[PDB]
Amino acid sequence: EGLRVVNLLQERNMLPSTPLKPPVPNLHEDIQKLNCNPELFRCTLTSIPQTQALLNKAKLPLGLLLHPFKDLVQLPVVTSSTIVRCRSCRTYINPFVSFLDQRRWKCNLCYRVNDVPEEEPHRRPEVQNATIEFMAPSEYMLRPPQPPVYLFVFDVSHNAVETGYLNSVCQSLLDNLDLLPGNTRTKIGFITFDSTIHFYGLQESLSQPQMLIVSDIEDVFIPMPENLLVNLNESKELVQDLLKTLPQMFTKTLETQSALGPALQAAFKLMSPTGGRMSVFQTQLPTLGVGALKPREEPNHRSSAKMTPSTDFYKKLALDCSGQQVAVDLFLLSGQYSDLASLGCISRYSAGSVYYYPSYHHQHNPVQVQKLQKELQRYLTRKIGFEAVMRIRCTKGLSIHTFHGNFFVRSTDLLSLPNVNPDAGYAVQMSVEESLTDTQLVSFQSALLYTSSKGERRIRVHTLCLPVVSTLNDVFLGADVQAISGLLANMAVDRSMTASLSDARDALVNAVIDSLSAYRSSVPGLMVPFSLRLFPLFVLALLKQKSFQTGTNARLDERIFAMCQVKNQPLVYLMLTTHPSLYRVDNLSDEGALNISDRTIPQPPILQLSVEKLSRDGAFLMDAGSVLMLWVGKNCTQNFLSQVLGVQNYASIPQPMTDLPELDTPESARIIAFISWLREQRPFFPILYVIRDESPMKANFLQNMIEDRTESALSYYEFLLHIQQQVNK
Amino acid sequence: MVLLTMIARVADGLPLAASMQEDDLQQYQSQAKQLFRKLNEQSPTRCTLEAGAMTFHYIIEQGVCYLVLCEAAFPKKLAFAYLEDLHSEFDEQHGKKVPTVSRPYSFIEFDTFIQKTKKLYIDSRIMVANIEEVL
Amino acid sequence: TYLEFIQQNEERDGVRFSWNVWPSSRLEATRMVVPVAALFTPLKERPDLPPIQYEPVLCSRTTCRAVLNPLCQVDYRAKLWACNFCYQRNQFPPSYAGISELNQPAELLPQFSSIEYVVLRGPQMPLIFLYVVDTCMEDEDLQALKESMQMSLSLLPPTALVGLITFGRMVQVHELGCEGISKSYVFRGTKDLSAKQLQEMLGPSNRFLQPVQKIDMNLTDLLGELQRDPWPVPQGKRPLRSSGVALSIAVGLLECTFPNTGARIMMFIGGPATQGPGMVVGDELKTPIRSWHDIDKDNAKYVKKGTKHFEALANRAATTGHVIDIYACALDQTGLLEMKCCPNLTGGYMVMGDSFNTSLFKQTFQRVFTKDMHGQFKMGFGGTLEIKTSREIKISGAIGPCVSLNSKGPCVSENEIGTGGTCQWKICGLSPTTTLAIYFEVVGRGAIQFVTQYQHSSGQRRIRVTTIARNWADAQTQIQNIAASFDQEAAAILMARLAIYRAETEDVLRWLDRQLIRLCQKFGEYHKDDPSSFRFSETFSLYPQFMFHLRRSSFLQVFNNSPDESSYYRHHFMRQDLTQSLIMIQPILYAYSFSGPPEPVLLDSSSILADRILLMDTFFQILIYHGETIAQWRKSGYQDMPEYENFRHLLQAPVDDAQEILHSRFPMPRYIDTEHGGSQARFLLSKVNDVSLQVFMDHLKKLAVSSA
Ligand SMILES: [Zn+2]
Ligand SMILES: [Zn+2]
Repeated sequence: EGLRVVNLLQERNMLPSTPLKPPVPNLHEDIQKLNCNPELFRCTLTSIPQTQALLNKAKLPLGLLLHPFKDLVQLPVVTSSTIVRCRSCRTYINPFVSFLDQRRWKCNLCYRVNDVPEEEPHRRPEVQNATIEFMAPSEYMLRPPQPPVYLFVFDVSHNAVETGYLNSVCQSLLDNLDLLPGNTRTKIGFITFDSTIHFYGLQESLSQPQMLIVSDIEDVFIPMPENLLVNLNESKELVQDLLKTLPQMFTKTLETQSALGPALQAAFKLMSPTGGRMSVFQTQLPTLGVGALKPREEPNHRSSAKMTPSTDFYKKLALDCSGQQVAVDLFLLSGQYSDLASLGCISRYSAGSVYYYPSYHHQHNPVQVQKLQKELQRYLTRKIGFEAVMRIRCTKGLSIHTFHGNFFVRSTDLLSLPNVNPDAGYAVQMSVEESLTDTQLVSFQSALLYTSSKGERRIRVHTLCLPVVSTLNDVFLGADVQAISGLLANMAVDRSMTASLSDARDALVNAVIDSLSAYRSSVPGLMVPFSLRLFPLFVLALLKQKSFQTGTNARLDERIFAMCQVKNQPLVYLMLTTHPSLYRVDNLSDEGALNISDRTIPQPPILQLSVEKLSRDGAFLMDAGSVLMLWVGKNCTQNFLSQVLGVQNYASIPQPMTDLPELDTPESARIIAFISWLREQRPFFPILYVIRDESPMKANFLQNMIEDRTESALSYYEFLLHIQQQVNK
Repeated sequence: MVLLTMIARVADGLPLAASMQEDDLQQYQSQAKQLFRKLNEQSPTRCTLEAGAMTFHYIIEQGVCYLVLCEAAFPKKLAFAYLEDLHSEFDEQHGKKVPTVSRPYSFIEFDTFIQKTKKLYIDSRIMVANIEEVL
Repeated sequence: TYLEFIQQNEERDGVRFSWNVWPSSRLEATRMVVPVAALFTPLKERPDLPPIQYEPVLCSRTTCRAVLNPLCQVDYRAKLWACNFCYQRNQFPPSYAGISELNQPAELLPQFSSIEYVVLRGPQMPLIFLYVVDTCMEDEDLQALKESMQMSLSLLPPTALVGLITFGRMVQVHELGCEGISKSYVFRGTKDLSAKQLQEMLGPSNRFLQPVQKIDMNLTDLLGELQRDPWPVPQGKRPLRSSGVALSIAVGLLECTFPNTGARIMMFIGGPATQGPGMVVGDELKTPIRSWHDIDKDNAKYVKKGTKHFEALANRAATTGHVIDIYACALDQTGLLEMKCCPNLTGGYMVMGDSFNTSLFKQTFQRVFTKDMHGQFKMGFGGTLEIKTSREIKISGAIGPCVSLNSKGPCVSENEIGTGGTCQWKICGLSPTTTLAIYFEVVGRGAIQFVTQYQHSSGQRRIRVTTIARNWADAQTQIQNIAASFDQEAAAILMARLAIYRAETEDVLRWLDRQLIRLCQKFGEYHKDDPSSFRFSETFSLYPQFMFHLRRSSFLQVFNNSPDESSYYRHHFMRQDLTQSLIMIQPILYAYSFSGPPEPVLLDSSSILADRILLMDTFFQILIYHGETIAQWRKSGYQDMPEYENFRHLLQAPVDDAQEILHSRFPMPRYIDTEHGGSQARFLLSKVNDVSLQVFMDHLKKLAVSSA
């Protein structure tokens, strides 16, 4: 712990050796033990400023970050024949209410006193768990629970055919056909497209599937009333045969044009009646029909900071899907510019997500192949919620003014989520609309109303309680550096689309300068409170990330995708991507968690992102959340080469090395135990590639050394020198 | 001569199973829930309501109401035959569990039978009252 | 004999003129009561004439170019032949260098007037067959239809190309042998497509038209798996059938793939088109399809716009040289009135029935593919008919299955009849029975040469040449020689063609009567004002009777028939040869009884005896009537008794004679077995008998002997 002050210019080794842990709100013991898990719901300032004036002085953003549908280990499910909610603001009775007349409770959000219905009340599950799931009564559904509906839309043009993506996708579907969430009501369908739209009829009475082709690009329609979206259970065999045939039907195709816009409209018409999840696979710029996009010249390290959609077609389309409870996930596997800035809209506004696989090729890109494989695996098997809405409530006085994430905001701030997935993150920015002079505690409550894959209307609720403070020092003491960095990244993405990349990068640097400056004016070197000792480091990382970097050679869609991730991912993965964990791994030992019964699990210390920490004498593992790169030094030990890599010398380490082998050596067991532990901390199996040699021309391992200097960016030290110059200007 | 089918427990009007397809539902779906709410042990066990261009048809068996909406033109004779097919199947399958459940649509899966029975009627190849009244 | 002359000339040249001796003066030519006209059958079959694998040999006078024929004056010494049409003298082509007197070219022997040449120089185009199938019909009808189609596929030539288009609410153009899937292109039946549009939306042989030998197995299976239009049909509604758009897409497909080459667009429909373009009736069952009565009282809002849509398709097809067939079977009307031009303008067929699941349709359908003594279809494609006449003869026009090539010249008359203003016609589809009516005008021995170029079912391009000559009337016996050359049967049909053509393109009876009376006054015999004195020679005596039956026929008196039946009757009448035509107008009737063998008897109520069996051959129906008495003896059962093996020969004599003709005839006639009291007897009763022929005759005589 500590209320100490740090001089950033003298420490320079402030990153801790062990994982960073979220701040613990300064709350009474009993209240804090009931608080919401920080992985599910957290605040950028665990000590909420009592006034907007106080908030503005600190120069730190106030907001919430949430991962509401996260996969839980244990979840309390209350089936109450009646759901207890405040008669005024409809808030769900929670652990932080105030029981007085033991038959009357005071709402922690609007202060109204309610009557506890005749149905030790403070012992009820609803008051003992901050996270809980309720069964929704008949009044919480606009229609009978919709069945699960999966519609797959595939690009099959010449380029798409050349990538070979269809084969793996169809193969992943076949293997997971029985794992797709749902009961006997599950429906599935397929559409392929090039210059035309191809539907597939499936009937047990016919000898084979029928390809119904709509060529009228300017006026799509559903060719058949039945058998396009078929019942999976009943037609399992017919779907399996199709998945086995598709990858072979377009081998010799000559179609170079892709009518994505019309195909999406037809897919929409097909799903409009029920709603569901549309999975679109595209490999190039759409150029035929409505929604066609113009080519663009990729930038270069030279071009300065001089983002937005070229058209609103996909946004309007995404809004239409949303009103019909249709979510659109986009899998872009393009080798050339495909205007993702415009295509991405289809997923942003319908609550879907975008998956990107730059230069995907069945033979040429063994890395993107396995990535898609593992990402599809998660995608097809993770839990899902249908036709959902989310509402975020906070105590009177606090107001949410900006929402971040993939959804569509309706009236009186209703978050429309056609689909709700367990890997999506959201963020909110708030302000103190009314001085909190009254209370000493404030609450935050998110309610997620959805239909399960089993057809049951459910409501998942998370409640967070935090203390209110009135001094500048208390605001700083409770600051959550990671949460603040996450909300700033989201704010910067909006600023980029709103003003420009330059304006975004500037506001990022000014949030650091403004905050330390405010700090300084209320206390020689660069002084910062303990809670913010990592603030400049994380912002610098953000500035060097693919979303905001400048002098680099990053391509257009790459930047957009990184921004899509900032907006759609949960805090934890944003941090892993922005500031990867680096560990030395050629000399692992026993200071680990050899507690896991029969496994030891080494716990090497986290190193800061600098080439000054590397060494040509060892090997280093970098955990970037989505991937794990293992760099091997040229002068690495012979023991590591033979006992871990299974090679006799550096020279013979296979170029693309998709993973480590499992050799019968104690050294192999250690590293493989370490890596196994890293990937067990998440649901998206992260691929590993040692390909990171000292000459594989894939040493993009270095781009993550955010602390060193580059020809077009400052080092960590320079950045600090710059901030100090501004702090005491 | 189209669709909208709802099966619910008479006592509380708890929904048990239903089927709908558009490509409004909103208005008539409320009226259906209005009926269910009104229905009780004294209600006619076989009735037909008139709602303008539309006409409701229902039957009550073992405390379970089988309602259906359609264009007034649709053959009244077929609507009831349709209801009878659903009843026998539903009562046979879940007839004994109905009085115990408590969650809405606890038999959503009955969704399938409904639609495979619905098509055998929407393809050519008792008492009357203005619903507006009962409500 | 004038009869032998008429017979032998129709046999050798497939032709029959109203007059076999023509007017040598302007004062007579203009006063011709019945026009000089001919009933021409370009492909009539005969005693195996040797096909001439030549270079037909044409005249060398740019404008003329007639074909070397028997009327040409030759000179085997000077190796020259003088044309008989323009007197242009020609040199014999090299390949004829060695022709001699005791061994001359076949086209010169009077026996080979009317001869066929084969022109072999360029690779032959394969035949094309596009099936266009309605799926809006009962299962038994569809299954039966699927079977008939599969059967026809087993008869097509290995090289023929076939394509399939199915429809109901949507139109599907199938891509055959697409492997492991079976795909088609679906279009809304709600809006029409040009051909350029279609060509773009879709993309020798195409993906849609493949050789039978490569695709036959895949198509048989596809045809066998065809099912009902998937769209439900709500109560009191007709299914939505896009016949108009299905046909426009079929026409468009061939137009942009194989224009100007023989092709057959075969459309099978099981109900009226209920979703225009081409719409014939709405989808509400409560509203009946139009009747003639409904049409006359302007209560048929779809007829005209629907007729316009198909007439445009007809001309598009006929212009591209493609044939359109319509096979229509349903319990109710199908819209043949609105679609008639497609099969009428192109030489396509029109088959009508109650259901595809009957012997009638199945047999009529397989007749379509009857083959000759070489295993080849009896059909010809893309026929171009050009007629050349003496400078003294001009052509008013033609009436029958054809379209005008609108080619001008000195043979063209100002007075056009039917499709006129040309000396060249296109007949996209024709057979050995196809018959055209050509009306001429005079402005010895006059000559006319008919040249028919067409694509044979084998693929060979052929040229049929028939040159005929008739004497010019001798000046000192004009009307006398002219009258003796009258062909009352041929003239009755030619006049009927004109009358029916005027009715189907609107009183026609008045015109018919004025001409009947005029013929009576010019060639009859009588004392003015004495009806009883009127008589006609053996050459004109049957004309009045044929006229009586024609004006009372269902060809002119449409009410009492559905508009579709009327269009069907006329369609067949406008293509048929003389023999069959006469039967249509005046049904032949045969009597059967113990008292003597079968005999022909008058079409009168007086021939309906109780102890006799009658057989009536309407071209459209073969009916057997059992008189009251024989009806009883038959209801009694005497037939089975070994005692009455005679009553059997009788009861089956008519059934035997029926079978024979009930097979040769293309549209298989409907067969009916009725008797006195039966309800089906009505058919015989309405054909039998102003009023009766006797009363009709008296009036004609009262007007013949009076004022001109
Ligand atoms: Zn409240
Ligand atoms: Zn000449």
